Amino acid sequence: ERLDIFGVPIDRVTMIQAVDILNNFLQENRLHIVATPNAEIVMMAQKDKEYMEILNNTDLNVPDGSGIVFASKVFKKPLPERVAGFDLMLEFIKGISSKGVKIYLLGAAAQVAEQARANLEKLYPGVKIVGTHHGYFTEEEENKIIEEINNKGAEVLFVALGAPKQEKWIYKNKDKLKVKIAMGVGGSFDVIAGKVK
Ligand SMILES: CC(=O)N[C@H]1[C@@H](OP(=O)(O)OP(=O)(O)OC[C@H]2O[C@@H](n3ccc(=O)[nH]c3=O)[C@H](O)[C@@H]2O)O[C@H](CO)[C@@H](O)[C@@H]1O
Repeated sequence: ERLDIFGVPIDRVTMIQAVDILNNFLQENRLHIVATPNAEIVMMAQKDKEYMEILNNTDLNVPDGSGIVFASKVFKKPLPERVAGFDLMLEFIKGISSKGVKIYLLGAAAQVAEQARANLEKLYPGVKIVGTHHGYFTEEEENKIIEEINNKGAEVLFVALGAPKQEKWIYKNKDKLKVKIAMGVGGSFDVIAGKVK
């Protein structure tokens, strides 16, 4: 059940339902692209044709913030509840930390993804974070990074490059990445590492 909020399909999910969908994606041997659009992303999509095509080709668009939920009141079946994409990422990580699911952290300025990894290992002990890399890489570094992601057998890839850059990166490389879930997480690395509020 999806809502066409100005071209952008938003899945009518609650935080519990969104986490169950991601856990089911881990059982399917194929790449699933996950996005968490907020009202600002919907406005960006209006001016960016490429981003709009990407948002209509993702496996799951979880709504982000109160804004998009307020705007959905125009529909016959509005969005069930306010869902924060940051909270979705931590709830998802909380569940798979005990199951030993391999995670890769790509994105943020130098050392932020290593600091986030350290903090995640303190919050959810047993989390398997197989690798990290900053999001200011060159094409030559990108080649080594995709090989590291695939060869380390990572199942979940969090891309912290900001929107639309993270979606555009995941989509450009969908045929190269051998992970089960690739999700754009924006500035969540700065928040987890403690760089930002
Ligand atoms: C409100 C919203 O949802 N969208 C904002 C944002 O999303 P978003 O808030 O995700 O964008 P930011 O650029 O502020 O977040 C980028 C994050 O990725 C990292 N980083 C950034 C760039 C890069 O090349 N590599 C990298 O690793 C940063 O260190 C940070 O952790 O996108 C645009 C920035 O272009 C803004 O105009 C939008 O208002």
